[PDB]
Amino acid sequence: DKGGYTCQENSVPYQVSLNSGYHFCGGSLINDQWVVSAAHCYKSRIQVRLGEHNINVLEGNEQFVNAAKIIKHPNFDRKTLNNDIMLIKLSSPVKLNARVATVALPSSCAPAGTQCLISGWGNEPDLLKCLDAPLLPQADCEASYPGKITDNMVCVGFLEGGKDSCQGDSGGPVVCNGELQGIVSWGYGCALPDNPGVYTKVCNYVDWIQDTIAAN
Amino acid sequence: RPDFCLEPPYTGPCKARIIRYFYNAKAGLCQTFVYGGCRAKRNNFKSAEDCMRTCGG
Ligand SMILES: [Ca+2]
Repeated sequence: DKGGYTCQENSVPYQVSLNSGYHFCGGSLINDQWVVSAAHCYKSRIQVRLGEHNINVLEGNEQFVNAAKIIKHPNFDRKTLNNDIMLIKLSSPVKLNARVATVALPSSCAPAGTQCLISGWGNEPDLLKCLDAPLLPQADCEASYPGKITDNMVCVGFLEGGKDSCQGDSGGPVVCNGELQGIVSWGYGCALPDNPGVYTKVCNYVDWIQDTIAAN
Repeated sequence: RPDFCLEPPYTGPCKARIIRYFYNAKAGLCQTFVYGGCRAKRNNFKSAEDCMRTCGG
């Protein structure tokens, strides 16, 4: 499978599950009223579930909130996946605690080699999974995906494969040194050699995110 | 029947987990598979009804 390990219960408090009858994508809580995810995770109706660990059991720490507004990046390309980022405004503020918390937006772009934490239920998803992986140099990313990588994408993982994010993880976070540096987006297969996961480079969208939240 | 009905289901490069229907030629019936969320192929339907109408033969 994924090649990761089960995260410690509620050790990733900013992680959310997007649900429209069942879990289909992940996301990250950036403030008590907004969630950031991937644009290809768009659906007209979305329920955000916070404080989750085992998505198949009512554990008692979860908060269920419906999305009030769903805003995709205006330049999202469904074919190339460039600008694969989306903002979701919750119907009401969530209650922040030890199991439901926000993750900071990047102060700058993390350099290649930076170790990060990728999380998601991408595994019959059940427990939240974790993976420690480094941001790869852009040249290696480009070499793995000839002519498919734009400057708004970054590869995270291993060129030998073995560990990677997979279906069910889209929209999820890639956090490095306490900042959200990436959003699970795509890849050819999962954990295959010479094909690490490709992620949306969040540091290129901080202003868009901040400006959008301010106007909505 | 259409040729795309005989092609295996295509998850795609995206990592979402969306349940879609595809015509299984070898079983003569529509079943479900995990669609990644992008670059879908034609043997991908939002319902069994649409899948059978199009690929039922
Ligand atoms: Ca639960």
